[PDB]
Amino acid sequence: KTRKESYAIYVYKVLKQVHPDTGISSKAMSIMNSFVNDVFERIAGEASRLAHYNKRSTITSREIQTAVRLLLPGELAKHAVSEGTKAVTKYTSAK
Amino acid sequence: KTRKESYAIYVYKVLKQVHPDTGISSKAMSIMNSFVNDVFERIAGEASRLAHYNKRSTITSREIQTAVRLLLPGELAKHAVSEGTKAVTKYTSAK
Amino acid sequence: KRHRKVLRDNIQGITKPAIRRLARRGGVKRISGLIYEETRGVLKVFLENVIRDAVTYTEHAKRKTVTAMDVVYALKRQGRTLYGFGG
Amino acid sequence: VLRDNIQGITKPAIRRLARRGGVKRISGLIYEETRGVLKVFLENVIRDAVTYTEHAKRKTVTAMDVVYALKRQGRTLYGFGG
Amino acid sequence: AKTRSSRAGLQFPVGRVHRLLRKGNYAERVGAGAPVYLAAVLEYLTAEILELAGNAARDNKKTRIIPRHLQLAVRNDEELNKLLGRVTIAQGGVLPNIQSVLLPKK
Amino acid sequence: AKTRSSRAGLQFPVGRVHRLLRKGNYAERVGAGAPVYLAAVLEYLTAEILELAGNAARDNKKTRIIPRHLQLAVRNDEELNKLLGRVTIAQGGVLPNIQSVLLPKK
Amino acid sequence: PHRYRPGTVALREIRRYQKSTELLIRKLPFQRLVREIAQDFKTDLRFQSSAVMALQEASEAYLVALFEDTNLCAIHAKRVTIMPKDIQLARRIRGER
Amino acid sequence: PHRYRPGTVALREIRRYQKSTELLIRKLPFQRLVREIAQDFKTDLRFQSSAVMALQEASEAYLVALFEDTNLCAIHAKRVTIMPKDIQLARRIRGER
DNA sequence: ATCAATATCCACCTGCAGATACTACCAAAAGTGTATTTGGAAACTGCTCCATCAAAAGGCATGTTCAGCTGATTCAGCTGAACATGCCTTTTGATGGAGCAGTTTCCAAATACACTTTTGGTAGTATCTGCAGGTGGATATTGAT
DNA sequence: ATCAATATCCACCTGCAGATACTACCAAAAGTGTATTTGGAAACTGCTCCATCAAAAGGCATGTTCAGCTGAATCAGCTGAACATGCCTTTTGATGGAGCAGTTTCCAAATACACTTTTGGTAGTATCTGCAGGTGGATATTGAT
Ligand SMILES: [Mg+2]
Repeated sequence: KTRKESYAIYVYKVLKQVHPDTGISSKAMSIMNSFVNDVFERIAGEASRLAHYNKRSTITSREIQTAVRLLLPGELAKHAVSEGTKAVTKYTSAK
Repeated sequence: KTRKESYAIYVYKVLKQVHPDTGISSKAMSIMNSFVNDVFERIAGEASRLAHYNKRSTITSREIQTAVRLLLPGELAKHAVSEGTKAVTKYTSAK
Repeated sequence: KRHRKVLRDNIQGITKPAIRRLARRGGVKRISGLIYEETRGVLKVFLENVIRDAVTYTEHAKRKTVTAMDVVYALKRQGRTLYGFGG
Repeated sequence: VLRDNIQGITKPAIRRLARRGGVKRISGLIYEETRGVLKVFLENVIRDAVTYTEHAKRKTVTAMDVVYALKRQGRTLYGFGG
Repeated sequence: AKTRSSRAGLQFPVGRVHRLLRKGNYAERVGAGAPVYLAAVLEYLTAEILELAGNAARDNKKTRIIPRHLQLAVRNDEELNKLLGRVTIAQGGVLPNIQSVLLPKK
Repeated sequence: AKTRSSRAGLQFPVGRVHRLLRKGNYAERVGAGAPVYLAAVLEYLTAEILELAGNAARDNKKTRIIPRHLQLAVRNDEELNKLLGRVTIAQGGVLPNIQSVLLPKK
Repeated sequence: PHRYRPGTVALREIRRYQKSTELLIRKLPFQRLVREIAQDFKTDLRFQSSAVMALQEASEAYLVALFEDTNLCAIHAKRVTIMPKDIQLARRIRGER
Repeated sequence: PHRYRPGTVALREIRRYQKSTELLIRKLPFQRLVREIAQDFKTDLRFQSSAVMALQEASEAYLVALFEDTNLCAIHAKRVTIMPKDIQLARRIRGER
């Protein structure tokens, strides 16, 4: 009765934070799930390529960061870069 | 100093089989090399996706074949397929 | 199985009103009479291309059933990514 | 005799490009429109190339930086490596 | 036992993302910061779209975000539009847009 | 020792192709015949382009293939043109082609 | 007896269809076309119903966006009527040729 | 006193430039422009010689192909003269706008 | 028509930039042998959901009518093509130095591995609610006059 | 402008499909903790190959003139929009059954070393040559009369 993972519950958490009284249909949730998977694959891919081009066998937050700059337009890139830097910085100090 | 690998020699061999009196400039050879690299990446890329879609851990000539069918136009695909199958037969029936 | 109906000329099931509606959605105000056959032709090519790749994925998987996912991957390959169907 | 760098892409040069594109007759406003288009093109491509340069910790944009930038813009080029 | 998500102050699942980077054949090795940074980018991006879609739903006197709302959100935003410029949102329709010369009189 | 290329009847290097598949993060595992097949496909397409580019050299009174000849070969062939429809061959120029409406009136 | 002028109902329909999101081609006819085309590639295929719906959403979004490009090509020609030459120009510029 | 008619040399030039493959922008001014544009992304950059070449080849291929589409757009409107609206239409349909 | 200006074609000549052939070399594949891990076909079988069908609900096909759009025709005036050359920008080459790239180094962070906790997905049964689609009934919008 | 046909706009209104709610469980995540390997940063450095500039090359800015193209105006013809009418086809709900997919057993094939052999790339040096330019002479094209 095989288990199918989705980002649904996390999309819902983030939805409650931004619009606490707003719901999402299952179809809109399905599109949100496709959007996350799609962006995931596009960043991982660039990071993959980037690592290879520089003869590196490791994908680090640095590769992800360049991938984000290559992938996202102007202002989304700038903000994504702060959000991910911030999360890593916080993460490093937290063990 | 570090080794720069290339398909140049193998492309030049095929040139002589196909036109024994024709030569090739450096620039043209460099293009041919890009062409081979590009087609490799396209075909391996697709084969990769195919294996993953089907929850398989191995890229087999079946994946290479399907990749070729997905990437090459009609007649080009047909020949590539038969050239490929032909090579895999000759390789099997060889001590 | 005993018998299975012959499929022919189903392109004409894409009617003049259906096509006119699609044009309306695309902001078209006036439509020449020849647009309908041209559009049918264009749609046929589009479907042939996507179905071919979709069916290729189906056969590679060794299935007899074309899945939503076969279509979604076929669309992604052609640079017409679709969200809404597991893809 | 100070001149903007974009204006270095001269009328005759743009005329030649048009010609290779099979263009017979050219309106006077085309030369400025073309410069604008070239500038957007080079911005998009150089932006990505430099981004590759910075990643490698170089101060030199390499042919490969450019070739990779072109590939991801969907404008693959053959002739310069890769 | 604090999840790597709470450690990085994230809603999105760092563990899941680390795993997906491994099974995905992207490189030999995955750095520990990679899934942290990636999960935040992903969370940011989805926050951005739900904000905008939420607004379209409200603008439409609706409480539930449906696919039309996501499409209005994406197409009305220059940057999301470009990011998803070759993507189709099923059941999203189009933006109302009629070309000038098509309107009546003068 | 006899090379895998010679075994498969090929000029293109099976060993190299096999290696490149391994270190390309394409899958956890690479089957034995896959590099053979792939090498054959790559050799074949190479021959196809060198065939037609050689011909274009011949037509233009030359023995050395230059980029111009690779361009003429690719764009005069419907299939190679489609495969390379988003590729630019440096120093290739364009096919001679003028729209009929631009021709002087006889 | 009452009559709207040519163009008036047309703009009404544009507002109506730009407002909504339902599929505009009837389901069964579309489903038959899919099966006909697929059968010509390979006999004895079945389809998940969502596979057919996927093709329908993709084909309708493709045709709507092509009609917008086509409309722009008409207007470029100083017309308000789309013709086969407009579609052909759109497809040529799109690199569908 | 000898004079060629308008379009005679133009045709002669189309033929000439369609025959050859040399770059048609002068190298230096192009190199300056490239450097100017790059300076806004990072300062004190150097460029491999082949790096600038690659950019020139790509930029000239792009512009040459855009002029073909532009020309089709002019002809669609029943002109023989390319105008900015033709370049604009070609870019909009290409999905660059 | 003829006629002359000038562009274009082709045969032959040649210097050298760019191609090719060669030897000795060494790091680095690529291949061969043997020990070990595992991925995936096959065989069986629970069970989703697809093909298929009968009734019910609404869109399609067709012909008539004429509004107004397209495409042809003509025309004047604007706007780009063609034209000749010395100024001035670019090309070409000669020369110091920036930095790219190759080498060794050593440890922070990577993989691996094994019991231990947590959780996200489902599955079965339950109650909840946003809104689609129906209505009637007040306010535009459109087109004749 | 005024009158009237018909589309449009809410506002309220019932059913219900789809969404949210829990209680119970559980396989597989994810975490934790420790032993074992290593990728890549960091530091020094040799030699490309890059920015600069002096001398040479040779393309382009320039304003004039007018061919011929673009766009405005006008208009006949006919195509395509609107709408009436008659009714077929699709939509929707219901039900046996193919094949997809879940689990488990079992071997042919692939990974993982290490060791043994070779080939492809670089480099030094010298060697070869296809063809881009240049010339010279016939012939085609274009534009004028
Ligand atoms: Mg058939």
